[PDB]
Amino acid sequence: EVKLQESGGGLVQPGHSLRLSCATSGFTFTDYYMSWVRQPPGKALEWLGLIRNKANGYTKEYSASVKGRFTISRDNSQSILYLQMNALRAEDSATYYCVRDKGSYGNYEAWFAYWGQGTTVTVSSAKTTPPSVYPLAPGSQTNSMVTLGCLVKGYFPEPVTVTWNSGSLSSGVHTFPAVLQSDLYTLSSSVTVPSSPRPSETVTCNVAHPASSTKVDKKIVPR
Amino acid sequence: DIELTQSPAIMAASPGEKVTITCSATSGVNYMHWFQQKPGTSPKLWIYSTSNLASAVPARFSGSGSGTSYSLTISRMEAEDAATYYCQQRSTYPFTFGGGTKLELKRADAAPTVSIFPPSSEQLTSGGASVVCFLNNFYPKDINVKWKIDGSERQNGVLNSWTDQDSKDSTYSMSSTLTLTKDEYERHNSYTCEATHKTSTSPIVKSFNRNE
Ligand SMILES: Cc1ncc(COP(=O)(O)O)c(CN[C@@H](C)C(=O)O)c1O
Repeated sequence: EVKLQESGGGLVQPGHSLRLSCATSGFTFTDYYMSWVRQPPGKALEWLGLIRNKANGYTKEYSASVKGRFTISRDNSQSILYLQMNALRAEDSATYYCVRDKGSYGNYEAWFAYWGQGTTVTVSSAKTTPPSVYPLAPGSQTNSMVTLGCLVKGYFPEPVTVTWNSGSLSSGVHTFPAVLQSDLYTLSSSVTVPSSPRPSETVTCNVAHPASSTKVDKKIVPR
Repeated sequence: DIELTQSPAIMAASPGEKVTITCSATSGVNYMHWFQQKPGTSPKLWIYSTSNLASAVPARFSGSGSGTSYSLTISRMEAEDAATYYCQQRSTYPFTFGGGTKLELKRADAAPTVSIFPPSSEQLTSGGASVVCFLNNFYPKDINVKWKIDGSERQNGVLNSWTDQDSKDSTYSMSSTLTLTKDEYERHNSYTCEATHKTSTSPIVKSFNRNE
C-alpha cells in the first residue's frame, strides 16, 4: 500500500521557519518525483513545486509565489520528503500535501495520484491554549432520534480531534468546522443516537488538541 | 504562470442532469488534468492527459479541450459525483491549479432538524454560559437563524457554522452558538432558536426554560 505521511504541521510565528515532513512507503522513492501542494482553508489548491528522481539529479522546481523562500529536499536514506519554509506569512497558513509525482517509468496513469492526508500549518505568533469541552445535553427524551452535542470552545490552534465512544460512534456524527473569533476557535459535535444507546449505553465525546496536547472525554450526562 | 480559470465557481445539478466544466488558461497547454475533492479528503486523480479517466472513475465522466480551453463533462449527474473539481496543467512550469468548481447535488428538500441545549453545569460552573443549537440535515443550504431571549432575538455574540453537503445524506447543517456572561444569562429565562427554510412557511424553533 503506497503510503505518504506528512508531519511538521503546527503553529508558526510570522516570518519564522517551518520544516514540513512526509514519510513514504510502498514504492521506490528515488525513482519517483515528489511535488508539494497546499490548500488554504476554504480555497483552491496551490502547487509549490517538486523534486525530481535519482536519474534526474534530484533537481528542485518551485512556484514563483514561493521562490527564494521555500526549499524542497529529501532524505534518500529513509525515503522521506521535506519542505523548508522561511519568512512565513499568515497567507502560508494552510494544509500541505506531499504527492507522488512522475516516475522513472510510464505509469503516468499514476503520477499525482497518491496524496497524503495533508498537514495543517498556522502562521501566527498568537498564543496556544487548549480547549474547554462541555456536553450539550437537551431538556424536556422525546423524538425517536434524540440529538446530543459537544461544545468545543477556547482552543488554539487547529485542529482538534473529536469522535464518539472511542471512535465507536461514526454514524450520525456531525462535527462542525471551527469559527475564528477574537483570535480563538470554537466548534461543536452533534450525534443522533436512539434512546437505546443513550442515555443507557453511555455516550462519550473524546476531544483532542494536538498542539496544546489536550485529550479529554466528556461523559455526556443525561440532563 | 499559466493561470487557470474554471467556470462556474459553483453549481448545483439534479441527478441525470448534464454537466460541463473548464480549466481555462492564459496560455496553451498540452494536456488538461483534473481532480475531484470531497470534504475532509485529499484530492483524487480524476481525468489525466486531457481525457484518460482515472482509477474508479465512472464512464459517465469524460475530459477534453485544447490549447487554452478544456472541459470536464458529467454526461448525466449522479449523487456520488458531487465534489470540488480542479482542472489543470503540467505543460509549463510552474504547474498551476484551476480555480475550482464546487459541484453540489440536487435532491429532495428536507426540513432541518433543530435542537437546542442549555448551558451545562461544568461551563456554568467554570464561570461561563452559552447555548448551542444544531440545525441538522436539511436541503438546500440557504437557511437563516435568529435567536430570541424573552422576546428579543439576538444579533451580538452569535457565531454560526455551516458544513457542506454530507456524503451520506447529501444535506446541510448549521450550528449557531449564542454566548453570554455567566452572570448575564440569569437575567433571562427563555432562549429560542429560530429556523428559516423553504421547507417551512414558518420559522421552526426550539427553546428551553432556565431553572434552578
Ligand atoms: C507530473 C509531471 N511531472 C513532470 C513533468 C515534466 O518533467 P521534467 O521537467 O523533469 O521533464 C510533466 C510534464 N507534463 C506533460 C506530459 C503535460 O503536462 O502535458 C508532468 O505532468
